[PDB]
Amino acid sequence: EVETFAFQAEIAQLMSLIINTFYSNKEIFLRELISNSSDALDKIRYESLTDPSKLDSGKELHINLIPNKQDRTLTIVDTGIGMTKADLINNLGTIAKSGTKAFMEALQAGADISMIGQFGVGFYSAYLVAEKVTVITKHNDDEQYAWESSAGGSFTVRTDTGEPMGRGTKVILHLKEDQTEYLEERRIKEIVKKHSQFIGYPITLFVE
Ligand SMILES: CC(C)c1cc(-c2noc(NC(=O)C3CC3)c2-c2ccc(CN3CCOCC3)cc2)c(O)cc1O
Repeated sequence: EVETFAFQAEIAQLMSLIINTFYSNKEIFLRELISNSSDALDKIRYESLTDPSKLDSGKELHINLIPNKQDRTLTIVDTGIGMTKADLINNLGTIAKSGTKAFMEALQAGADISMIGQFGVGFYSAYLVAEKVTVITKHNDDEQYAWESSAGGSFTVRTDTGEPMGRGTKVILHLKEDQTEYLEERRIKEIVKKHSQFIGYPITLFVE
């Protein structure tokens, strides 16, 4: 059973802007996703300070970057707190309506797309490079779910029957045909070094 939902209008508008605006500095998507993973990792770590059993679903806190040139996907995996079904539906655990409004207002005033993270909606920068994004997630005591959208105003949510994750979130970027540079080891390394040097969890770049 797959449920299909409409994005709030403001979010659909932001996604369209991201997809259709000319902007060459697309590499910022990766910093935003790694930042999100870091925040989710902070949260499970904090909760584990008073309830160690929350780590029964996995003690290692890290981020993996997995390029697949055959499938044309870049996958970012973390072992953070994970999202519930409600989190996914409610704009991936974010106050995206108010964030997206302010961001589009700032862009009107002369801000640039790279500042998206300041408005709490950095996730949507994924659409700079991806034609479709799948988010697979698992929170303690809830089921594993898959969220997916190719923009166009809607997203789906379903119970995921793929490889079980202990706990955390996997973001699978199905890259646009002209954005395969983000599957190359040296390019990814460059971006991580430039934008994510002070992330406090191990980031492992898989090779093929
Ligand atoms: C799909 C995006 C949004 C995403 C979410 C999570 C995640 N898993 O559990 C979570 N649940 C959370 O509560 C974690 C934040 C602690 C999150 C999460 C949700 C929203 C944000 C965006 N923030 C939200 C607030 O404003 C700044 C950006 C970051 C991570 C993640 O680990 C990686 C990601 O790329």
